[PDB]
Amino acid sequence: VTLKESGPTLVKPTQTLTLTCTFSGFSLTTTGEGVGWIRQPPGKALEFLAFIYWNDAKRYNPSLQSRLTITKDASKKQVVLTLTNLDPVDTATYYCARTSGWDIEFEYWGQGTLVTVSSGSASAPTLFPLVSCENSSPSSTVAVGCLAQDFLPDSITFSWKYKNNSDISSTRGFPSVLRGGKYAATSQVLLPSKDVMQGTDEHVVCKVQHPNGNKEKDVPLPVVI
Amino acid sequence: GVAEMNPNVNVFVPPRDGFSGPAPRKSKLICEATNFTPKPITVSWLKDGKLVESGFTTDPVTIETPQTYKVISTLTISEIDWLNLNVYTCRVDHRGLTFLKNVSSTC
Amino acid sequence: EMNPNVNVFVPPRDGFKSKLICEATNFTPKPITVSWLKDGKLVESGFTTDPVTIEQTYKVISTLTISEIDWLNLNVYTCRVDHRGLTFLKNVSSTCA
Amino acid sequence: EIVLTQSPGTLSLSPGERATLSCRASETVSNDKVAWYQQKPGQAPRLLIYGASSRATGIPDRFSGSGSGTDFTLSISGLEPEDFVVYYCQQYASSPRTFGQGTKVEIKRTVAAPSVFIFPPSDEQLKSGTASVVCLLNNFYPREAKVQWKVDNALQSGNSQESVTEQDSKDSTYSLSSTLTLSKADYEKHKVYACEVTHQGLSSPVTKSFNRGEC
Ligand SMILES: *[C@@H]1O[C@H](CO)[C@@H](O[C@@H]2O[C@H](CO)[C@@H](O)[C@H](O)[C@H]2NC(C)=O)[C@H](O)[C@H]1NC(C)=O
Repeated sequence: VTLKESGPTLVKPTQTLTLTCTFSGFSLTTTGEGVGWIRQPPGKALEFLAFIYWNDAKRYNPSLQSRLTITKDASKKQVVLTLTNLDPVDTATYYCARTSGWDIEFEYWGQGTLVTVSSGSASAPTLFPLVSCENSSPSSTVAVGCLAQDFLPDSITFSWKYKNNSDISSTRGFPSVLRGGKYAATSQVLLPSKDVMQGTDEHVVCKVQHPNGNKEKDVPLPVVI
Repeated sequence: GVAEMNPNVNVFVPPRDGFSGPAPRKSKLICEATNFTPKPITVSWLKDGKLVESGFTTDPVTIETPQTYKVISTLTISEIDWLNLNVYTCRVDHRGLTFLKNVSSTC
Repeated sequence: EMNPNVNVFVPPRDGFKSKLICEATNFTPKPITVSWLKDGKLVESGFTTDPVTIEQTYKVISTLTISEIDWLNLNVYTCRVDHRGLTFLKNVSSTCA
Repeated sequence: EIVLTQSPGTLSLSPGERATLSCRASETVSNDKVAWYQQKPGQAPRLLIYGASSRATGIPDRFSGSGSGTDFTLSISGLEPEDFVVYYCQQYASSPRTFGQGTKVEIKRTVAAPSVFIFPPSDEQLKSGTASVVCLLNNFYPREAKVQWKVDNALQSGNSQESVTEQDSKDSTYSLSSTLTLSKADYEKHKVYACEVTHQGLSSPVTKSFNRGEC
């Protein structure tokens, strides 16, 4: 038993949102079996939208009543969800699950899909150099970052390389935050002080793999020694 | 992680009565760079065009507003070589720049 | 208990202000006092003493600031080293001057 | 409408010990139809116990449920590193059903002093009319920390979102980033920008600042 979701990755506010939950391996004929939709905004808990039982029996949440519609098609074996009056605060990932009886609720879960609701467009990410202004305290090591801004949807992976195309293990990834209708995130990397006072390489390259452009800006190191 | 200045080369030599100990007498030569930035610097000794690869000890660079550093190096020399009017040159390499200073016993 | 060696370095014969370095090596214990003299007169300013380092033997270096004109005027400079109640005085002068 | 509140929000446990999760309901639940769910960030939630007393297929027997009425407790014996995830309690006797806030469990560790770094906005970014000043905190514990922005002795408020990373898999520490957003014209009217970091393991607050034009 498995479930698969599908739908648009970008929808404008005050529009119609449609999602499809693809399941295969069972039929909604026996009693107790049902399908429900659960969403969870980032940093928040699960939210119950609606649940539909057999014999075309559907249930809706009073907090969201007269705003959602549940339709099922036995021919294609997939439930259709329609969302109207889209709001940026309602952005979340939607999941569907199957209930195998009256007591075993949501035994199998799918994978879900991120549906971003922003008035803006999927523009290319913008990189900005970051120069450390720390002074009078070298400490153990120093940090240098890379400001990936103006990206949508939030799907970015960071890799750090030296001038000679080396490999760096940073693993420092900060989550994105919605600011002014756009997602903003920052990525940093930790490097030993001894390596800085050595090779003549005075700059490193910041690389981001986003499906809107392959730009890569470089941050020049100030060098301390 | 303000300014860059070219290193200054200074060479110290023993006086006429600066040799002591059992014959042959030996002395030391001091080459120091001050008020130089960045920190890295290469110190080498040349004797009549021949590189010196032994008998020398260079102290670690220590801190003496632009940051400043100092470096002290000591090379052991023989009295006989000094009396032969040999020329000692201190080689300083700094950011790809080479500075040479020539000293001798001649007035 | 070994008497420290006293050596004073002079500027090059063919030109370079400058500095005077007096080095005491192969002495024990580590504490030691180094001073400077000018024509038999006590020096009150213009001299600094670097921290004693480990070469068991120790090494101490002192720096005295002098002017170009006064050095070649046959002025007498003496490095005074006091160790284990013994005082060592070394007189140096420019060979070409 | 059944309101479910879970407390405490964050708890620090050690591997091998026992962890107790509390689930509070606003009213009695018919037939004690309360279930527990396990959710890991990135992946999808998975069901563990249905009906608060019967486990499901593929669930270890170390998870035990007890209680009835309006008080429910989840006991887990033999805590594992992979079990440090968020857990939610949910009841299916409401129709429509409701979900709780959820509780997060973290690995207990010693207090480590954080590192504070501030990056002035780049010249290229200033040409776009927007200036972004960042304040980075790394290797601190516990997750609770206060970050305040002070510019020209004036405390800022209502202009900081605040982003915090998850617990490190190999270091068990936490990191967070604070971004300062202000107009380009307002940026030229201020000289010194500083973010204050307060930590439990620091005797006195450490403040870092920079001078405009020197960076
Ligand atoms: C690229 O250049 C860097 C110089 O910053 C090289 O790093 C040095 O080489 C060793 C061996 O790989 C590294 O482990 C050290 O970080 C650096 N050495 C010292 C003494 O700090 C790096 O190796 C170069 N890349 C390649 C593939 O050679």
